[PDB]
Amino acid sequence: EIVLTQSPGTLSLSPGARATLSCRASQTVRGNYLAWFQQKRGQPPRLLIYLASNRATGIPDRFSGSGSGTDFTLTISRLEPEDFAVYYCQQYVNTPETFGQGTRVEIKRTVAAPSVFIFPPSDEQLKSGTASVVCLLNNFYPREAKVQWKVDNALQSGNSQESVTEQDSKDSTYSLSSTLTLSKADYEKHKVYACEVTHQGLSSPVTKSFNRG
Amino acid sequence: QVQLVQSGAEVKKPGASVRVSCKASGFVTDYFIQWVRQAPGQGPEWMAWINPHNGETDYAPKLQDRVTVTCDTSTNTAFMELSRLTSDDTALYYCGRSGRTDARRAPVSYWGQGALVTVSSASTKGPSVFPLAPGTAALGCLVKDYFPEPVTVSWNSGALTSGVHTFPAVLQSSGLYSLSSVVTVPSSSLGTQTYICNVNHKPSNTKVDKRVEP
Repeated sequence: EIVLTQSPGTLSLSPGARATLSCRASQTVRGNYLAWFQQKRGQPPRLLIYLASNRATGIPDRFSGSGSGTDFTLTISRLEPEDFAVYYCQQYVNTPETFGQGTRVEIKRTVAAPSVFIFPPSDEQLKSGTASVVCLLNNFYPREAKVQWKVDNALQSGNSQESVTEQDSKDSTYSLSSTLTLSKADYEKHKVYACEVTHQGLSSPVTKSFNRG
Repeated sequence: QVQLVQSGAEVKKPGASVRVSCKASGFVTDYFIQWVRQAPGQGPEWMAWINPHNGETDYAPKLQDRVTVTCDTSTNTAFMELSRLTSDDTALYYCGRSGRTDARRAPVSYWGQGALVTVSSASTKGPSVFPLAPGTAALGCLVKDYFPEPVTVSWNSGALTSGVHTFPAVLQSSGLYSLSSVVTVPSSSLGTQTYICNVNHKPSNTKVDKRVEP
């Protein structure tokens, strides 16, 4: 197996900026059969570059592949807002025709603190014997954020899941939803339900709370 | 024009087999057909190529033993069979067209839309939709305990789009998915404007309209 290592994992740049993406092979890619793909949203990969330096049909000239051997580069000379996406390299000469792990290119913007909201479980859900408590972190940058659930100031662990939206196309922010799931039996044992949020835009972690009742 | 139309999404138990099709239209013995899969949140992974003009194949050694690719000239359709499935095989299964079978080697230039294969011991099951009750105010719907992906959420039948965040689903330890959809509105709007989230789970033919009250 030829292993392709892409770096960096994440590149945060301004539209208008130059982007350099690297792909290192664990051995010589014979014939320079190295391709670059772009992937956005929930779409299939789009071919940008073949044979390391050749632009695929209808690919704009701001995209540039170079290198040979074990050392390859995708340059985007001027980032348009449609170029913020994931980029995979792939060698297509040696079986198996391996992909790199991808470089994410995301819009660099100023720091924005999350707005935090907490949602108690509905009576509809409590009727069925489970309590889902939801914490919303809305419209923050950068993506790195931490949620800590607490129940009467006891730290929770192993009973929550979270997911993060894609970078918003209007304000370049992220949002995060965390759910704490308990049995109605365990929920009814405690009063104070709180999510504690750590983010670069907060001077200290902020906590949002309700009392069951 | 050039199209690769794939078969529909599938749910499989562990240990079962799946066969994905890739029906060519607009051109299938003229071009190499390739198979690439992509697990949710992961990168693409190359599986196989076939030369449909002589039936020659190449398979990823990891996932050889379990994978077979074939092509039926008469119906202009290529097939990927993957056997002894586990939840490690849950992915979007793409077919793709690369260069002509008589040309220099080329990468995949045209992609199918992909067939979502979900490998799970859960059964197909529509969601429970619970309100997330509310000067800007946040409100939402929690779309809990459905299988498999995907579900779609709109607000006020697509009248309300501004401020909406519909989050990626999480796979709960139950093997069932859960998703939230939220919207920020003016506080003054509450008790004047009705907010209804419209949930569609195509896989279970389930539509729920849930009104969210203060």
